[PDB]
Amino acid sequence: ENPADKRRRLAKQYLENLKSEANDILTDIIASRLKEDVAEQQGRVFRYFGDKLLISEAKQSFTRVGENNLTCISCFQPVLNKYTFEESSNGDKNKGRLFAYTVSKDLQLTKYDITDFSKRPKKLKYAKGGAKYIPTSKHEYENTTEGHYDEILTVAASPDGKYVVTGGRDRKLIVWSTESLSPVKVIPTKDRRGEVLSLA
Amino acid sequence: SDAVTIRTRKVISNPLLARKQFVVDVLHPNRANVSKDELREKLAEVYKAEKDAVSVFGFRTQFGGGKSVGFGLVYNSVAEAKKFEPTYRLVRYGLAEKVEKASRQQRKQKKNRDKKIFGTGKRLAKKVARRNAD
Amino acid sequence: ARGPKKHLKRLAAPHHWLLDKLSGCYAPRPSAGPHKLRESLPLIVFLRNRLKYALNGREVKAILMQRHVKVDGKVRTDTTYPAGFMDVITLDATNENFRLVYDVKGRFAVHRITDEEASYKLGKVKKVQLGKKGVPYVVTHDGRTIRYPDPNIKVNDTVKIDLASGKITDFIKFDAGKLVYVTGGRNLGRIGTIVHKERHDGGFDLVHIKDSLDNTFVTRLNNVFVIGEQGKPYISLPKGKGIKLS
Amino acid sequence: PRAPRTYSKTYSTPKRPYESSRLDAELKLAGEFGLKNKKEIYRISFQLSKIRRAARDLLTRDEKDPKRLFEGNALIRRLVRVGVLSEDKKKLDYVLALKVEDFLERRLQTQVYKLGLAKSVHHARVLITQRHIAVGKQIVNIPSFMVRLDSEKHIDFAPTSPFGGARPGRVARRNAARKAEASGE
Amino acid sequence: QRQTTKSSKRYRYSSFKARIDDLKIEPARNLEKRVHDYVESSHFLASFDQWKEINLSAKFTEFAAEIEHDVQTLPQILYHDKKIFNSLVSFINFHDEFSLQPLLDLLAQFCHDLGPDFLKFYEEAIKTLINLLDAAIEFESSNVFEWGFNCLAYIFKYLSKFLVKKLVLTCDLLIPLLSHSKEYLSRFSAEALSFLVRKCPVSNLREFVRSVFEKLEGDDEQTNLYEGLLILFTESMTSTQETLHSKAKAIMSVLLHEALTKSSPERSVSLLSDIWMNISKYASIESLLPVYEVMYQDFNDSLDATNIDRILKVLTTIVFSESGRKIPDWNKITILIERIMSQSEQDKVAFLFALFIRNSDVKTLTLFHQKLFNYALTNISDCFLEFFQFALRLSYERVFSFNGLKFLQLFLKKNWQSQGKKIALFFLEVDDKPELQKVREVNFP
RNA sequence: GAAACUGCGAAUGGCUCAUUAAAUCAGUUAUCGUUUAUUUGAUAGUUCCUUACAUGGUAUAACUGUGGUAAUUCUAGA
Repeated sequence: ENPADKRRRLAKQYLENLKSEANDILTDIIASRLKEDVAEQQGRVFRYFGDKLLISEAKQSFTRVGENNLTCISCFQPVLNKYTFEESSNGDKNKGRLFAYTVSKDLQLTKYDITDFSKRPKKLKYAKGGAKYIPTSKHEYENTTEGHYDEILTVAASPDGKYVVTGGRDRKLIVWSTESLSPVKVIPTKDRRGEVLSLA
Repeated sequence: SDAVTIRTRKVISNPLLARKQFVVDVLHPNRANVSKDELREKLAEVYKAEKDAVSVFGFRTQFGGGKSVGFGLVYNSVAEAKKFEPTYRLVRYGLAEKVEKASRQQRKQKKNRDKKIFGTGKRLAKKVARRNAD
Repeated sequence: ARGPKKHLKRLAAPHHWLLDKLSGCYAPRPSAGPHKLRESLPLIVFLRNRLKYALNGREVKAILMQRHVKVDGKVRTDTTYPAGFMDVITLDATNENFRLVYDVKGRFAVHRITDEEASYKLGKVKKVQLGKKGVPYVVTHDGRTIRYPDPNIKVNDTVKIDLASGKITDFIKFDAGKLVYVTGGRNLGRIGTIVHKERHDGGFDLVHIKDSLDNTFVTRLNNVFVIGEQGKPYISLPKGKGIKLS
Repeated sequence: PRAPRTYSKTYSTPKRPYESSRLDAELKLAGEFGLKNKKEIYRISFQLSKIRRAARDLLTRDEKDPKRLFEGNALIRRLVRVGVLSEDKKKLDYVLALKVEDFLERRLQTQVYKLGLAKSVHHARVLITQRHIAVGKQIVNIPSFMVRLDSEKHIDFAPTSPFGGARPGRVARRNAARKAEASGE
Repeated sequence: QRQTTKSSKRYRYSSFKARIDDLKIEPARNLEKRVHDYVESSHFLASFDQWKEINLSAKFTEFAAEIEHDVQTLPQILYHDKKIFNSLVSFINFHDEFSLQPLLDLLAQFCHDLGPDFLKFYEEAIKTLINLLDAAIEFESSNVFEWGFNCLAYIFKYLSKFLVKKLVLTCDLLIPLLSHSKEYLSRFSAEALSFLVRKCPVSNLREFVRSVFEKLEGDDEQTNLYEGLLILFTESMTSTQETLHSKAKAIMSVLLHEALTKSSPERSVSLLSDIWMNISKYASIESLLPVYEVMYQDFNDSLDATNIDRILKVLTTIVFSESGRKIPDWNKITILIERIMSQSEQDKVAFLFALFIRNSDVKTLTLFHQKLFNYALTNISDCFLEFFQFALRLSYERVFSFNGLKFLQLFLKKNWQSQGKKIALFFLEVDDKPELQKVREVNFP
């Protein structure tokens, strides 16, 4: 009933899982795992799978798309917090559903599900621009038409799994929701030559 | 469009006066001149001290605008604040009270008059009172 | 004037204090004390202009009356106390000891110092004498009178002094080949081994010093201060170890 | 009982102030670079006179004298950072051969007109002092700013201005309010 | 005369004893922006980062090196439980003030995180704390006392339910600090354990009261333990600013029963009396009335045993405490007096009767003064003259407006041959005063 | 915590250049030819020696009261 005791309960379940995974690995270690899950925070390279990889049998799969000229891809991957212990994703109907967001010169943004590592990326949803989002002034700071009207060029998905933000040659930068692809906010770059090239 | 962004540099933990002294860089684009009250609330939220502990002063907006650089102090308690702060800054932040005194000329003139009176005065007052009573 | 001065103008102050010439008219006249006027650092200059632990003289008063500052083992509360050369200034809440010692550029220099090195202090035996009741004493360069010294201690010889008992731990003679710090004059801060004491009678004995890049210069015996033997300074020197360059 | 701040005279009248060749010289310079003053031309000529006198004395001193090496290398690198002396002319002889046209070309209003944010030199002057033009992040409104090379690449319109950024000026938005009210009636 | 009218200057001297006498314990009476309760990535880690910024001392720097490599998160704490605690205890035993502040704060917050698993380190944690406090006596520092007892208050508050369940072992631990021979150690330790006593429910409270009365009879020779128990219970009852509360009336009922048992020591009954004295001096009658109801109730429950003198002790304390300004109804007190008299069917009776004559209300004395003097004349027969001299010394004009002379005459007629020397001594006393002329006027057998 | 006694300071600071032509002053020396509040460091058991040291004695201020005088930071008697 107390938040400190709730944190202790989640940490105790986490430690049960650690001891069980140490036993299944056995079929020191837990201290090293805890030091790792902290050692993400320090700025030194630690993830050392540089030779465990089997590239010679890495299974490849091309998927042809409909639109022309994909411009960028950014894939959202839910992780687990170490401070609190719920998850990275927002909803409960997601539960770690690997998502991908692709933007293409055809002014199309598309979210795929990529949760399964054997099947193909399944196109969940999409949103397309067009010429009806052309600003009526064209000479002002206001550029806040709810769509994209020319050459989207970069995408990036937020780590909290709520937003994905796209930017292109139209000198806007739009943040869309991740479910309905609805544009929740649009920020002009407020510059005549301020085209957005790359997000991170 | 607008979001005031506070950053601090040169954070010196000074444990002699029980405080942390730094230099506050405020970025306020499309805005002007964020209040010391707002800065003290936000610095209290950042540094987990109380608004009565936090103190700031000496802010200076740059040419063109959009940035004002200043100075700040965060004591380790409101008790250390009331102990080491100057009285004018406690008056600013509402902790102490602005005391009421007469002007410099009035105080110095009362000093000179009382300097010319010797003793307590009351025996002289009785003497001159009966003197004018004759 | 009809008596002793109590004020010091800003431009009248010693140059090595690095006092900037606009923040007022007066500079902290250092009170009478162990060290001379033109080679002393007041605690207000040290705490405010150097360590930046204070912003005002009222904050220097707050620190000193809180009794944090100790200068050679003892608490000082006068804000213009003349903390001089080869001094130990301990701040307890900050856990720092400072040996005050000159830099190469001619200015004073904060030297962070650990406890085992702060526990003692050098001192240039400068006047050895025979006092009342027939006891001998030495007068070092900071007024410290130490009765009953070793019989071999002479003028111009360094004595390592234990602070917490005020006693003489040991001493370092004045011969050619010792490590010599220079304290006054043009070359102050240039640590070099002493080559030859050119000795005149009634004049001033000059001293030929040669330092690690085998450069040679001349100073006076008043400015020479012996530290230790060849390559073995008893104290820890500041960065650069006292070498003037190009 | 303060210490005296130091001041210094920045220009100096020449020897013969009335001379037809020099009058037409200053007319050419003022009309070509958009200046306003013999005061401005004497400012630049005084700086150049000081520079060339220092360079001449360092010439007369001995080669590989440390005074000459130190002060000459410092003078050369300061001029190179200003941009007046090019990279491949890093010598005291070219420092002797510099001129006022080079310095007035490194001024800021000439750089704004050359980069093409303005139609004329006078238009550039007006833009700078109307506070439209920033060098990097800093709004500059001094038409005698003497840019360096990196700054010369960094000159642009300022984010406060109606030209490279935010809301239109009072003339434009007052006209717009007038037309809105006139369409309302 | 402590410093009452403050001066105009800003820095007083404040000697060490003055600072202790000003000092109190309850941080819940205190309040601020608590950093550890404010930011919640981990309590220990939040406090650790704040103290790493604030404190620059050698001892805490070394501790910071070690445990900063260890802890950065909650499972790291939950796994390396023992290493952290042994390092903390190592430096607290190193006993250095400049580092003694943050390690005490971290001990509190470390328990707060490690809650119900702390109960194996808890014992030797308390041991190192009380060793620290006795060392603080050796180096006087009000700072160290305030920190250490705030750490004890925090540990009690964080492990409330378990120590409440196991209350007798906690006071068995704190008795070396509760009965310590220094007024401020007994005061502060009593305040902390008093907070736990206020938190405890009725059954474990009854057990604890029985145990502590047995321990007081064990420490019959000790008086400072008695004083510590007194200040402990009186703060548990008085804890608010002017109003004792429902936990205080429950505490009073429990103490009343377990002191009016036939096994409780009469020294413990005196302790109950002093508790009631402090409470009557502190609180106001509106907040006091239900406690009065509880006391009268328990009197009427257990008035009939071999505890009649014990009841008389508590009742003398009640009627003396301040005055009628705290007493609701001398009529109910009168009913209790007649009950005790009829049950008795000595010296304390004389003391009670004199205190009633002096302090009670005249509107009730108008109808009780007959039965009062008749009870005195019957029961305390040889003692009646001592009672009468005490009454005349306390308040003569009350009995003189009442019938002192007539009852004295009736006593002389009933009995004169047993204590005629006492009669002579009484009259020998009452000659000199010029305020007993009616006693000079009274008649003889 | 007023007043007054006591201690310290009021000899520094601020202004002006009237006087002074080996005088002041600048650089250089000396005190083995002297005084020095303060600051800083050291420093003084003297045990006895023919007939209170758990601690001698006087006053005076401020104050109470009686007054003088045109008047002053005047002061008298008790």
